[PDB]
Amino acid sequence: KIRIKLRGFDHKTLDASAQKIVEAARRSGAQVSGPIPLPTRVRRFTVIRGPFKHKDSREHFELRTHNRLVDIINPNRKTIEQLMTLDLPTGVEIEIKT
Amino acid sequence: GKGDRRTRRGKIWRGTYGKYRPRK
Amino acid sequence: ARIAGVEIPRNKRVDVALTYIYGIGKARAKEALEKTGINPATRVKDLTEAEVVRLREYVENTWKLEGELRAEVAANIKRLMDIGCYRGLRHRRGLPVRGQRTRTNARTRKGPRKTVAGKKKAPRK
Amino acid sequence: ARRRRAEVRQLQPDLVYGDVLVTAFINKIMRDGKKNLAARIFYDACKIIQEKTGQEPLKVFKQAVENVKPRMEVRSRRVGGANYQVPMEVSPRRQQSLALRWLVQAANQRPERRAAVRIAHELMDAAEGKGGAVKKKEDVERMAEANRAYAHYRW
Amino acid sequence: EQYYGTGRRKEAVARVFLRPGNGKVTVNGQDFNEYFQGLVRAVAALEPLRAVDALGHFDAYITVRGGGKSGQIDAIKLGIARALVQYNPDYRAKLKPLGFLTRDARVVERKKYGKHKARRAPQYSKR
Amino acid sequence: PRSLKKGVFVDDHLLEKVLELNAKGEKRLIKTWSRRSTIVPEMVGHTIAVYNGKQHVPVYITENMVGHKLGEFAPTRTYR
Amino acid sequence: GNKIHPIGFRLGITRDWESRWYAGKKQYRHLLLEDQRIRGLLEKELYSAGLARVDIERAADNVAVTVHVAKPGVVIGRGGERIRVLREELAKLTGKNVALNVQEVQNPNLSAPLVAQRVAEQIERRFAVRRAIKQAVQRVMESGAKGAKVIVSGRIGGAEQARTEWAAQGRVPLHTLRANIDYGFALARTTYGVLGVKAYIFLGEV
Amino acid sequence: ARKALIEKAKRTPKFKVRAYTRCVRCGRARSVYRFFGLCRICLRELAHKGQLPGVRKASW
RNA sequence: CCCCGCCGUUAGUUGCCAGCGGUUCGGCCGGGCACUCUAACGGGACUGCCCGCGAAAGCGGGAGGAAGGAGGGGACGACGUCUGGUCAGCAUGGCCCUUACGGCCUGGGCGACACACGUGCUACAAUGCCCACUACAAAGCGAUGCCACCCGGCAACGGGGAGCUAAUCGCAAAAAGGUGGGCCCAGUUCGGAUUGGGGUCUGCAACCCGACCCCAUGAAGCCGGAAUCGCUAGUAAUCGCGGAUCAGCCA
Ligand SMILES: [Mg+2]
Ligand SMILES: [Mg+2]
Ligand SMILES: [Mg+2]
Ligand SMILES: [Mg+2]
Ligand SMILES: [Mg+2]
Ligand SMILES: [Mg+2]
Ligand SMILES: [Mg+2]
Ligand SMILES: [Mg+2]
Ligand SMILES: [Mg+2]
Ligand SMILES: [Mg+2]
Ligand SMILES: [Zn+2]
Repeated sequence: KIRIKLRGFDHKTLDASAQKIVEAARRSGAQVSGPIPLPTRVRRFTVIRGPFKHKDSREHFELRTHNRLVDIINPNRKTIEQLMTLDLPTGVEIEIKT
Repeated sequence: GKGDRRTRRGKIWRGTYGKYRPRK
Repeated sequence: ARIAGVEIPRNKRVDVALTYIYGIGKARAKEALEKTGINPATRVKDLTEAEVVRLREYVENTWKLEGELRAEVAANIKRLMDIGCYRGLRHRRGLPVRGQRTRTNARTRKGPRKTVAGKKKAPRK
Repeated sequence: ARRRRAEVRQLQPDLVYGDVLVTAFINKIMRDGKKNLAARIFYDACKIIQEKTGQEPLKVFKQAVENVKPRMEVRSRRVGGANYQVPMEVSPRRQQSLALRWLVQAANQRPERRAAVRIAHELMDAAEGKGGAVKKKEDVERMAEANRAYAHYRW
Repeated sequence: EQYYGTGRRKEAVARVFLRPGNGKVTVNGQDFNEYFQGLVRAVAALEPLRAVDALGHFDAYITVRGGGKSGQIDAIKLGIARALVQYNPDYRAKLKPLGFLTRDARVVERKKYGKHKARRAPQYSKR
Repeated sequence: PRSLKKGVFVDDHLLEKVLELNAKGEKRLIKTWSRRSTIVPEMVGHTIAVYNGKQHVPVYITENMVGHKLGEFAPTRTYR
Repeated sequence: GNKIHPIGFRLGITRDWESRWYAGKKQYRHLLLEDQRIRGLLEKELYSAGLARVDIERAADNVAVTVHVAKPGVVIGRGGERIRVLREELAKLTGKNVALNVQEVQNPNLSAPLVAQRVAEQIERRFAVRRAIKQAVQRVMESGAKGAKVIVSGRIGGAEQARTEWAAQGRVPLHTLRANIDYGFALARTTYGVLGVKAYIFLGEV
Repeated sequence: ARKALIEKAKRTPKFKVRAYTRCVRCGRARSVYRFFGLCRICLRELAHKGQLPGVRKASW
């Protein structure tokens, strides 16, 4: 029951790096509950294209944030003894509850 | 009409609540 | 009939009828029917004289109604006309009083349009 | 339509008479996409065509349409002089549309309060050869025949 | 034990479980008409059965989630048609030419900028 | 139909000024720029010169006006 | 009036973000501001290094600049006695321990911000624009490269009526995304007003 | 704007309800998307230089 | 490249009279992921198949298919034009001000009204208005916050106070719709302008110049001259919901 919500701006660098946080085995060294899709949250900016008048111009900007879950049962400290320097995603941010 | 402040319809439009459209 | 001074509203539902009185509306109608116990629905012509009295005795003896209102309102306005008040001035000129715009769109207080000339030397208008 | 011929859209059939003339008619009653009460009107009007005439409404309805379909109509043509009411044939697809419309418009000039009433009474009068719709029809063919002199600019 | 098809329509999804029997239909823990009460179109969600002669040969338990009632009415008409075909694949040639098997791609069109309303162009003057 | 729920705001640099003009006499003309300030009963009698954007104006405060606002008597705009 | 930004148009594919970290809504705002004072310090001091892009990555509080330059010399200095003054000027404003790097941009003639920077430089030294441009296209078109383009705006020649001088060869397919087209823009303050220099460099497809 | 009007810098701005935003990048006081502290132009310029992470072009 | 349409692989603190057990009959609990869904990655459409015309490209039609010839919507705007727009977003040459063309305040103005137009809103009603009950959305936003649920209050709202860094709590009611009831053709139970009065909130501060609530008031308007605008299908038309900016708000 180590709950670890993982989010960032790039879905390739999440699912890849949440795949990396499954390493006592696929289900043969701990347990594992599969990385959970968990919906994304899309903040949107719309902006008048030119600098002056031209009300009806406009161009749309979004900033999507994708979130994954993981969740492991049997929080044995042997397997935990992998969360040392074992990473490589930069613009991912990590959260941990139990 | 949506212009009569003291109707149901009229409250919904102005996104308010009151005597003529209680909250819950 | 004769529920407020001179006010004879007839033949409609009693709650509608009372609104034919001056200081009386959808609200005070609903109210004065509750507080005197008369069914809203009954037609005015189908009313016990004993009920028309409990009405009159209430409505007439419980709010400023008819001319007795129109009187106060009129002197209520002259009141802020006598003093220098800003709303008084607006009343005096006959312009909006609740901070509305007057460049366009003041017709209801201004009255019908007093149209004037357009140009002396300019484009087509 | 500058290119292709624009095909007629095939409407689905009626739910109570299996007829696509009926769906055409319920559509022209419908305003603002309120289709529910448009049926709710037409069908209510249908159970007034029996409760006043033993014949079942579906014949009375299609009988009424037939009296309103026009056989000739004018449509103004620009000429090297001015404008000319020119009498034309009326494609059978356009007779359909013209009669259904005029029915629902004449129905709502009627002074009856409930709407189903208006449609019923208009459906009956039409089927009976009178009522407002059949005027603006005998009224159209009139002009087609009144401008027979120009029936030689037939587009 | 039963027979199943999904079926969607314009942001509305139907879950159609067919069981054998009488004809009795229950959407969202409610009788058919308890739900679609007095909506002239409702009867049409069952046209798959009405055209395979299955009137009173099947019961149906349905849950529907999304959009509005007229869209749900179509999503059911698929769910019923789809379950009826994993029940009997020979039913297609019966059912396909009526189209009941074609999910209606028609969806609300997006709102564009400088329009009022996805196509409704704002009104202009002097031209 | 106006507001200020409990507190009845009155600009106080003027208030300490007027209250202190009631140890004795009532100075003719008081130069305020706080038209923002509610009138109170303890102002009857004096003469306050409210600004304008352009000029102080001799607003003889009576008692008919004990509730209003100072800027309600210094009209801002000039019209015909 | 037309025509997007070819980078802003590809930021999802065949080009990535000049700073690629993450933050909630309480932080993003400031991280960006700092993020930009970095680029502003790094573009005044490091001008003569000839820097193309300035990548920033943040993570556990920290930072991580990766200054891409043409001649990594002038950022290193005497054995290292320059890259530490900057790494210290940085961690000054960034109270968060910065981690400077240097990436060898081989080929100054294939990174568009450089190509453009160069042409704008000549313009301030009063060079021949028409030629300046035609040359840079060549200098780029030789150094590998499937196509390239260069635009100077106007006041070409101190001319009183602003012009626009052009020049491009090979393919430069702006409307195709499968492209990979570095874009660079150089300003060119001159004695008589400014001039804009845009460099386009198409290099490979998929 | 006027450089003197980046007296928005008044971390003590007397009454609180005089606070106002201003684009951190070009001073622009109007249309100042507060998630970014950037105004509507600076917002688009930076977005095209890829310098706001995770900020794509939107379309649907 | 994105989104929407059918299908799969992976994925089960959202989803279930699927199938069982337990029921405070709430997916509530045990339980399972099959389904719906969530979001990553694939498949799938190519005029490939069929008949007809064609020299070919293709055109017509027919199968099968969720979809058939560009399936539907976006992003995307060539060499150039308008000496178009913008020195007030930002840069920038030149020119000018330099105890003032710079700066700080407090008050006013940008909201002035005899008029004229653009864009809109709300209407002129019965396919309607009102009240009660009852049902189906998508997309969003929230901890100087969203505020369930209680108490005062006709109400705005005050007091109190749970959950929620949020597929998990809240904004949240969707509204047209459906059942019942009222109105009865009327300037009306249509319309809600105007004005009088009393009040809540945000803010140092609501006179000029705020929104909201309640009482009274209840204007013009009975479908609009000449003219003129939009839209070809989930489109118009109509119905509500959300967000950016933002103390609050003239939306
Ligand atoms: Mg605009
Ligand atoms: Mg009303
Ligand atoms: Mg516009
Ligand atoms: Mg400046
Ligand atoms: Mg502010
Ligand atoms: Mg293209
Ligand atoms: Mg100009
Ligand atoms: Mg203005
Ligand atoms: Mg009428
Ligand atoms: Mg079109
Ligand atoms: Zn800015």
